[PDB]
Amino acid sequence: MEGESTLGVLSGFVLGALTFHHLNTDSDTEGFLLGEMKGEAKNSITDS
Amino acid sequence: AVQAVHLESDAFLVCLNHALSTEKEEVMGLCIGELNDDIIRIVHIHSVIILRRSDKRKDRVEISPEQLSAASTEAERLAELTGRPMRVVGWYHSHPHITVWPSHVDVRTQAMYQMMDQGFVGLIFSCFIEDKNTKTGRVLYTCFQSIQAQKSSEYERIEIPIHIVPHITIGKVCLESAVELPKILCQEEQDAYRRIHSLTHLDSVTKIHNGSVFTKNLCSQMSAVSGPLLQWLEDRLEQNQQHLQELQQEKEELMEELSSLE
Ligand SMILES: [Zn+2]
Repeated sequence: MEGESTLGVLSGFVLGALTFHHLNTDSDTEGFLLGEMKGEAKNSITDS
Repeated sequence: AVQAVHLESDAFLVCLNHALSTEKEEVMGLCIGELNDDIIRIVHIHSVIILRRSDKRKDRVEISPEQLSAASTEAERLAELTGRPMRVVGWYHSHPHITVWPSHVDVRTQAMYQMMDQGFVGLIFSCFIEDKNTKTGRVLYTCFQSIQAQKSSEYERIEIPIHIVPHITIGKVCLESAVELPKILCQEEQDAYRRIHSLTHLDSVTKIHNGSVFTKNLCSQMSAVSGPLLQWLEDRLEQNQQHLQELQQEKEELMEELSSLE
């Protein structure tokens, strides 16, 4: 198997908050991202 | 190999009403009847069983040997109830917005079924064909079998003459088959919902959304299928009452004509 993808997901508001924190900082800025990572299985069918 | 096919209009109606049920996917079913010799080998199709397709997708139409077991059980039941020698003799599917002819995959599947018995025949219904240039509607049907090519594998199609036998009135078997379509649609939606609930650890608002989707789907099913079908059956009952009155009048007229004449 080992058929693995690694999609990333966000919400509009979190990107807005990062953008806001940045626009207030007159320099580079940085921080940490907290969330959860979950694997989903799709048993694709090919012809028959 | 089969040389002709007679289809009872009684069952052609079930097939046609199944084909016009949906345009978004292709639908399928099996045909029960008998083999006969007269004047030539002929297949008389009396009734059909509607089937639910799980894999769906375009052009991928197959029937599981599980469905064959269920169909053969129903065939034995109908053979004992009706005293007819009924075996599963054919299959049919729909080609909506698609030419009535079989695809190479349809023909390969027909050949895979002929491997069971070379006496097996296939049907295809081409439904709503749209053409604003002619501004006319069209609906077709055809029957076919398959033959091994001169070259390796690559099976080829062959045409079978098919006629519709005028079955002046409705058999109860066809009503009992037609009322199975709403049941199968409802069961399909219910199985989708049950498989959705398997991951119990899921958001509550999401479960409300999925419940709303299930309700909307069954509302559509009742608005588009069960409702019109029930309206059709009521209209048919009214038509039959009027026709009974007219035929009673005609019977009395002919009785008088033969009593007074000679
Ligand atoms: Zn097909």
